[PDB]
Amino acid sequence: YNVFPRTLKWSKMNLTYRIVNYTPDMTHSEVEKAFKKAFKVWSDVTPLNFTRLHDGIADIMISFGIKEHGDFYPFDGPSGLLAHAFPPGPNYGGDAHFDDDETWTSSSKGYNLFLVAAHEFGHSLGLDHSKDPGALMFPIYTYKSHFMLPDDDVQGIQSLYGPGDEDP
Ligand SMILES: COc1cccc(CNC(=O)c2nc3sccc3c(=O)[nH]2)c1
Ligand SMILES: [Ca+2]
Ligand SMILES: [Ca+2]
Ligand code: NA
Ligand SMILES: [Zn+2]
Ligand SMILES: [Zn+2]
Repeated sequence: YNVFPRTLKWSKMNLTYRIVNYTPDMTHSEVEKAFKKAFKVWSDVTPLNFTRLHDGIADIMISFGIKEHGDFYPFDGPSGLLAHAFPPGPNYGGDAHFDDDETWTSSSKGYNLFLVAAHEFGHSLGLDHSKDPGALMFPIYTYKSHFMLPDDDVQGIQSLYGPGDEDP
């Protein structure tokens, strides 16, 4: 027999993602680099592996949309809600949606796509919000060079998946 696991988490270390569509605001290359870097934030401190799929069904389906886009969490035009992601599980579980009424960037202007993606993928992997105002998983977006994952987020993600190689 098997009872349900104690916490919501992926039951496998190999996860896939798919960039289903793209924002007008950035090049395909810029978007791909931002998401790759965002996944690496989490794979660096766990035993998780992320593989990109070009088509078909991936664990983490990524998309840009506006207003009603196929779930119970419609976006709201410019400002307000920015993005959301579902916790680990089947179907919409793990998926990450970005409001394409926001301005997405690879700079300090608008919303930095890498930074928001890194936060969203935290939710995709099973982290809820943190009370630490310096944490990646803090509820409110603020945005320097060279990103470093704060310790609160490292402890959180490692409570779910372990550290993987502690010196890779
Ligand atoms: C959609 O809600 C979101 C989206 C993204 C981030 C957040 C909250 N986290 C931050 O804003 C943040 N974390 C870190 S971790 C190292 C630097 C920084 C930084 O410059 N900002 C909330
Ligand atoms: Ca919005
Ligand atoms: Ca999914
Ligand atoms: Na946009
Ligand atoms: Zn959505
Ligand atoms: Zn959040």
